[PDB]
Amino acid sequence: GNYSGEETFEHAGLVMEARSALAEIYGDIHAEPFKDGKVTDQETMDKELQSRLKKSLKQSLSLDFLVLRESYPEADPQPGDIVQIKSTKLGLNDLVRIVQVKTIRGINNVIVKQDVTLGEFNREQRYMKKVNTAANYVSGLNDVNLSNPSKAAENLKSKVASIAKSTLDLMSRTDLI
Amino acid sequence: DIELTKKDGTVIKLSEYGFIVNDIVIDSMQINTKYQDKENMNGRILMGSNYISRDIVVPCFCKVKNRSDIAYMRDMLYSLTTDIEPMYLREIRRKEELNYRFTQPTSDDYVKLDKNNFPDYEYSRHDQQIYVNGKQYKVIFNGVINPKQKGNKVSFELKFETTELPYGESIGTSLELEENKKVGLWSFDFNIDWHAGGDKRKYTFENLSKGTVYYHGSAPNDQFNMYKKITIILGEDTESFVWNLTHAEIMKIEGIKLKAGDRIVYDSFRVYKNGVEISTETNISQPKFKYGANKFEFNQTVQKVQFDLKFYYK
Repeated sequence: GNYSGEETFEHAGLVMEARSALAEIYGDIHAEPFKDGKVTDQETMDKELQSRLKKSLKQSLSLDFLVLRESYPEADPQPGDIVQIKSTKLGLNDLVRIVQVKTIRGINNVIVKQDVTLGEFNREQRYMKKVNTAANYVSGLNDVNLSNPSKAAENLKSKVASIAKSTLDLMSRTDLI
Repeated sequence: DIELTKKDGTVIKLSEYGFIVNDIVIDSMQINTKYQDKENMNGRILMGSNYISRDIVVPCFCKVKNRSDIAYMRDMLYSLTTDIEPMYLREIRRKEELNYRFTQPTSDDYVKLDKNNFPDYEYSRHDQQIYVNGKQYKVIFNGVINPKQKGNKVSFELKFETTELPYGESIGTSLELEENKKVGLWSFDFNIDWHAGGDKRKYTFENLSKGTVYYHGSAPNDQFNMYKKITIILGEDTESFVWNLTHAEIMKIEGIKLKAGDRIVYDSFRVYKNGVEISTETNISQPKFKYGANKFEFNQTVQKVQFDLKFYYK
């Protein structure tokens, strides 16, 4: 992450590999490395890296919640709060945070049921956002031509290599003088 | 046993139309529950429970003088009853199983016969039937078949059903209770004191911070569809205006400035600041009369309160 913008792999710029604590029993795997980066210091290069690690062993708890009104009224769920769940016969007593909540309210603003998701919002919604991002990023463009695509990209890339060839010629011809 | 129907624009009763009835049976209200079962707990939570519909049933038959006429009569029945138009049904009973009375077989004091070939047991004025109760029902019809037993007798099985709210809407407001002008429409099913102008009849108070109300209706008037309608001359100027009530919620009117002599018409979930141009942004909360004592508490001694409502029953 500190190599200059024009190098792209001559791996200057704080080459390093880190790992988490659980690695030693699972072993050698690794994700897509932090290739893109213009960051100087090394303090960053460990924080962002371990964040890339710990974001990936994902746990989504899309439980269901059911409101008790006559009893336990002080549980209006709100997103971005801490909560202590505990399911017996599951192996679970830790505390987590809400990331999604879904209220309904018929009339007099009385709640009927709640739905919530914890930690990461879902596996589901991640897929769906991926799809919709693909489908909206596409159709916002104008270069797309479904009949033989890549003309718009290959025209560009070949133009790029051609101007690089012309630049090579210019370099030789200038170093001549 | 007449099954009166008040439609939007008319009044009808079957036995006037040659239509005797066997009886009327009125189901209770179908309680739709809303339970939720916890996964491994010997007990299920009540999310809610709620009245839905009061299905009425009325089998009525009819006799005529000739077989052809059956058709006409039947068509009349349909054209007279099967109305998606929400009607107001009123039940009728008799006070006695009437018999023919003693007479004299001396070529005199012979017996009468109705327009239909039946014996008129109703000799005196005080024989015929009565509106057994001062209430109605908002009602719609459901499918009927017409088996023709012998002769000119044919039966029908009307299956009526409640329209909006499964309750026994009391006819007449609470002000007709106040001003004893309209007569009828007050049956002893409602435990009503005779002391007109006394407590538990009055819904017209003056110059009071707090007062008392007796809602004679067993069912609670929390639903807005009911004709609960209040109107108050506020008595004293103010910038905010709170009034509390029991068997209901607190009510505020903040953020709008008022005046003393200005009046508020407080309709169900709705507020006319001065009769029009509704200013109903302030604390949308509707009041609820349950039964018996419904004590209210204002805050600055309104010079007048009075409110008409309708009594509902279960």
